[PDB]
Amino acid sequence: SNADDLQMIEMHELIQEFYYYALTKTVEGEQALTYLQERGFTDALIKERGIGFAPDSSHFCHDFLQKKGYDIELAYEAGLLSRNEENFSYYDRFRNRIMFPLKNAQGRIVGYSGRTYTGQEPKYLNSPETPIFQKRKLLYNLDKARKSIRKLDEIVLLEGFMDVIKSDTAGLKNVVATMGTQLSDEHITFIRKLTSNITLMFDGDFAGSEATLKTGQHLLQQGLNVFVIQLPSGMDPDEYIGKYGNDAFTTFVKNDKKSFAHYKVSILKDEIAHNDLSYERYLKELSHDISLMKSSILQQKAINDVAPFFNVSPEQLANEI
Ligand SMILES: Nc1nc2c(ncn2[C@@H]2O[C@H](COP(=O)(O)OP(=O)(O)O)[C@@H](OP(=O)(O)OP(=O)(O)O)[C@H]2O)c(=O)[nH]1
Ligand SMILES: [Mn+2]
Ligand SMILES: [Mn+2]
Repeated sequence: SNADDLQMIEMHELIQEFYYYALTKTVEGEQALTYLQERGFTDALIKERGIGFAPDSSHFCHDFLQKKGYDIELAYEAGLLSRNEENFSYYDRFRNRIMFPLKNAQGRIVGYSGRTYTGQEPKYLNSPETPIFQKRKLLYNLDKARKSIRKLDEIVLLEGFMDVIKSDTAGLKNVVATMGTQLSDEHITFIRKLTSNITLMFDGDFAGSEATLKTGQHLLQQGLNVFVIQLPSGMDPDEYIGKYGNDAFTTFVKNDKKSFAHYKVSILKDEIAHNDLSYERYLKELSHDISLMKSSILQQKAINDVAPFFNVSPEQLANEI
């Protein structure tokens, strides 16, 4: 019910204050605080994002919510507590982790991502699916980024929320990320209402490229104008900012922004040049991709940009389309 949903949000917003105190003030939180600071998190940024620490006792969140009079079973349903399937006992889901609040589109805390700082597995532990936290709907940072997304008429999608935090701080405000999932149809529906322009900046490795191709193809199919920023090899935005600084980052992002078709064919370049079967198949694919582009202006430019990869004239490619 809406009443239960509200209680679950309250639980999240109240424990956040306790997590923040645990991280910033307590003895047990000291190592986690040092880890964040060495990773560039200022006290200001920690406070701004409301980042905290879940102690390792396994009953810190439990005892708090109990003391405040919350129903323990509801706290379990809210994804803050785990349940022993033997004695039906409850205990903290989040233990010895740095706690990053996950806010919904209206800016309410509806979940957490808990990162290890001692190399434990999994590296990041998220809230489970709950009535208020749904990964197919939530986009990290969307409530903060909405204003800039609208004014800049563009949304930038990154691979993870940590890259979002760093990018935002560096001056790139119109950024979001899913919580480790593939971009959903629901996400795309939300995004369309804000802008028709989406730029993908995933990590500069194979997995990143593959996800760029898969996500981009889907967005293109859905009628969005898709662009791609290609990071240096083995780098994510956080690593780029750490190495080159903020000004270098915001300049880089504004530099080589390529329409999806152009990015795609550049990836396939060698296979096309060497494998005639792939040449034919990818010429048909790229023709189809270009045909999906709603922007008459960008469509004509992509034809010009893609044609040389097949050693054909722009006119020949236009005819194939
Ligand atoms: N041990 C461990 N590592 C994890 C886990 N989740 C993600 N990683 C690794 O860390 C990178 C993704 O995490 P980030 O989002 O960069 O997190 P970070 O900044 O806090 O390190 C990856 O490098 P990558 O090799 O480039 O990933 P991929 O692109 O090759 O798949 C990925 O394999 C986990 O649960 N356990
Ligand atoms: Mn990666
Ligand atoms: Mn990283």
